Amino acid sequence: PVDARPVDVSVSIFINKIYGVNTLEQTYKVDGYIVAQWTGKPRKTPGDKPLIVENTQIERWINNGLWVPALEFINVVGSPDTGNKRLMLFPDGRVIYNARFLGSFSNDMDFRLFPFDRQQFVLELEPFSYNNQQLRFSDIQVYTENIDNEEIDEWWIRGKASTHISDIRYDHLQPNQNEFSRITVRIDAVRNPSYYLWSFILPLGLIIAASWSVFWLESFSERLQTSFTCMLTVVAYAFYTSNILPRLPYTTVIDQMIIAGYGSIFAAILLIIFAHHRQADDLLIQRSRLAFPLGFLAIGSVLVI
Amino acid sequence: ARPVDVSVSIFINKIYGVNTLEQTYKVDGYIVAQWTGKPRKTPGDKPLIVENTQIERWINNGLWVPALEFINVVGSPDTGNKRLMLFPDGRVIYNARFLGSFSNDMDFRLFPFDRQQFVLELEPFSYNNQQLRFSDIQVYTENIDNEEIDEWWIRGKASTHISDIRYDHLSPNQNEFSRITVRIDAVRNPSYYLWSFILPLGLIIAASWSVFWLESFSERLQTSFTCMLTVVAYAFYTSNILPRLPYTTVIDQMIIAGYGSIFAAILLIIFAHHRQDDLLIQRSRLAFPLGFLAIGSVLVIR
Amino acid sequence: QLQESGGGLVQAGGSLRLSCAASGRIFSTNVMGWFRQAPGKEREFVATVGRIGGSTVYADFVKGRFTLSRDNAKNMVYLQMNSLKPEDTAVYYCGARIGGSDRLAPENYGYWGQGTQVTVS
Amino acid sequence: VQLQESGGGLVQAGGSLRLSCAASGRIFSTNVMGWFRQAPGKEREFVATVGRIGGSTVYADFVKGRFTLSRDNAKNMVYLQMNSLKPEDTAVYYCGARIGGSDRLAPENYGYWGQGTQVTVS
Amino acid sequence: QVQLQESGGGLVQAGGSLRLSCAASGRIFSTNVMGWFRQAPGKEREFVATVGRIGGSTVYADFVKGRFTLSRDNAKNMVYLQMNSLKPEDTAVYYCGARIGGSDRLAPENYGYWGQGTQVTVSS
Ligand code: NA
Repeated sequence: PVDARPVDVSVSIFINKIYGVNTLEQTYKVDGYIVAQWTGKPRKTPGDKPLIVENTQIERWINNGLWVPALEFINVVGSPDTGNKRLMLFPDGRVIYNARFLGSFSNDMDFRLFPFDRQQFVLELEPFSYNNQQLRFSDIQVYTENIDNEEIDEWWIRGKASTHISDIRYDHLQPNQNEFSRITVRIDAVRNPSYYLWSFILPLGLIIAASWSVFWLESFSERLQTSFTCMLTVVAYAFYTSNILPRLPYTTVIDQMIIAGYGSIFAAILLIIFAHHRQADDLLIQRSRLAFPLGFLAIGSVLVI
Repeated sequence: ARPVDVSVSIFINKIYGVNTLEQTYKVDGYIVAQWTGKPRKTPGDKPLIVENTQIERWINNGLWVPALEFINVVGSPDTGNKRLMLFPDGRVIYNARFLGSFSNDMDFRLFPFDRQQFVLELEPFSYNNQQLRFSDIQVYTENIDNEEIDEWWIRGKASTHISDIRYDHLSPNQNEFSRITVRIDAVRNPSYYLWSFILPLGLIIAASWSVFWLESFSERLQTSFTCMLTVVAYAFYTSNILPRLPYTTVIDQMIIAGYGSIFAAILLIIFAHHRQDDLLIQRSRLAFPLGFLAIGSVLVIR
Repeated sequence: QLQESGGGLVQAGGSLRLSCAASGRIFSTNVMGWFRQAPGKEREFVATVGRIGGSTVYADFVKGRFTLSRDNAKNMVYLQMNSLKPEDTAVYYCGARIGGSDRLAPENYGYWGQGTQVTVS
Repeated sequence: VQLQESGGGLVQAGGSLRLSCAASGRIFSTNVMGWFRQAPGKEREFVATVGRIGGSTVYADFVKGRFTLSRDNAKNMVYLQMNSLKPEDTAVYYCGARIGGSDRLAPENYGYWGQGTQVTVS
Repeated sequence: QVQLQESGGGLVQAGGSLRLSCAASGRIFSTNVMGWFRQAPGKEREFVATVGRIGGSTVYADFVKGRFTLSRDNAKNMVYLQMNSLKPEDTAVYYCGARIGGSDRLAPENYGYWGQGTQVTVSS
């Protein structure tokens, strides 16, 4: 008289916190609760009331034949740090599994537009051993943190949490037994560019702009020597930035500004020497005090395509 | 049936290891939980002590020992020694040593003069307040000899609260849980940051105003770059020591004001050299100092 | 600025619906909480929203008798108070959380309202 | 990058079709292509695309093992063998290319859509 | 900086009781650093009692055996040592010291600003 239909599992995910982004590894940490509910065969409980079984005691019930399927985080890195866990067994057959978890999760993250980047933090959940003929997800609900003021937070959550329930078919695996039910949660976020605009981009602009002042010096010697102090100032600034900003395998927006600075100061050095060593006149072409910042900003504009 | 009254005592040995970026901190302490069960027989009708691995054998045999969760603990806490004390009258005392990472909202915008509130939130993991309720909470903290050697200065005795958390996603009166909340108020020890960071920065920013006392447009403009370069050289000295934050602090704003002041002087110096030989505006040896302090006071309005 | 209303005199066992109008820079009603202060006693917490979605924090004396709700459209919160008893007589204030790390601490609230009196016989 | 769908047409309940999507332009591989559909009045919804790990494929919940995604990286094409059709499947089946992000199931992370192929089940 | 003055000791029969008091004055913001010591002629100055690291605890020498109690009055900057069930071996001059530094509440080395002391005599 068995029931061979798939077991419908309802899932709720409570996300406490997302943090600890690691840019090079493209990972992030998630702390929260996972709640899974399904209906089994009815049972007798003490006093015909719901029965609570915590932590180690859960293992005793699995040994007695209680079915408690393992649900794997597909995109977790290593074994997640599972805290308290609990089962609730109802007389009518309901079974609810609840667990606190902390894990590091991976996803495709693109930081090229840093510090103005947007990211999709994703949770992917799937049964470890049971295909969708035995265990299928029926619904997914996600509850996040109530935010007071976002100006203090590194990331700003734009929009409600998106969810999906799909099927994953594996070729490497009877017919119709190679398909697993998967839940996908997505939290869209946008970085807080404030800190990076005032402490990094703005001071770097004043530096590059300040380097354009070499054209206002009234001597070749003064123009060429001060340029070297400017160059030294961009290099000293590249260290300050690299020491704080995240490591990546590609350049960001700030990295390109720094390169633009190197190019500006190097270009000015070639112009200072050409003007002075092409003729014997020089001071008049050095009156490019306006032409240089425009050419930089001009190129600076076509870089934004 | 009435809920079990659980009395709680939390001893805090140490709070340290602040992670500014993650807004976390470590807490070493003991947690004591006492309630009254059914009477029982014990050896010599005296209290029975059960330690560590032996606890599991009583639970497997029916002894009720509810799991109390730290709501704001990051990851599983490091639990050391733990014991039960089972009295024949039914009383049960659970005692355990813990080291855990705990989180809460932390604002470092007034660094190095910031003030923080270290919190522990405790709640039963499975039993609602109709089944298990916290009847009282007491906190005991370290007796400080002298705080001059400490990173944080504790201010006031520990604050406590016992409230009820109502969850809307558990559907009668069975969706409220009892929560303990402990709060330790502390202020940052600013001595080091005052003398080795803020003070040298004021000297560097003030010394950049010396360019106005040079008697040559050549000297004034060239030396402005050595000053700009000094603020940069100081930037990675602060960046290498001050905490990593996703926002600017006080010191950071000073550093930015420094960049602007020096950059302003570059413009004024150039503006003076082509306006009319304007040694009168070059006598802005007081305007620049005054303008900076004015904008500086406004910066610290928070 | 905050303004309360909905107080008054009620018979032991009756109900009241306090209202708190919020005006100004307030992105969400989550920051708002209810307090009460009887003559001679200290201002004690009553209710505010919980950190995680779906949760609400209530003082231990509430015992399920009060219910905090919010109307983000009108930018407001309501305290539905039932089964009132003489012990609940006090001035009920509405506050706005201005930082800190303790939802239940009056010290972390500013912009208090004038308060609205609740009196139970 | 330009995509062109093909293979649509009319069929009765329980029939079969084989859709084809030809990619022309700068594409790193066919892994980035995914099938979507949009019936009149309904949103454009995900149908299928390759999985992150080799040998895996992501299918919408309504597929129920009926459709099968295949690819010819040489010819730079992906195929969708649709079997056991039903009236509910009538829609315009587009072909998108994942333009980034980590939600293969999200149309917002796709672009370079084609003109679409109409499929109708009676 | 500070100065310490003991008082409350005297002659008592074996089994009697005495209450010693120590008053501190100067640059001291807490009485937690104060500790009682005793030193009879013939032996070295040995530790008696002081406050524990965690609130609510107190450290006593092994020879106290629960007979002596250290109480506090942070408002009046005074500490008290209630000595009961006195034995003839408790005879000594009891000193009051303030902790200078280190990290050993039991070591007299870490204590300074000693006081004149109060003689405690116990006969049979
Ligand atoms: Na130089």
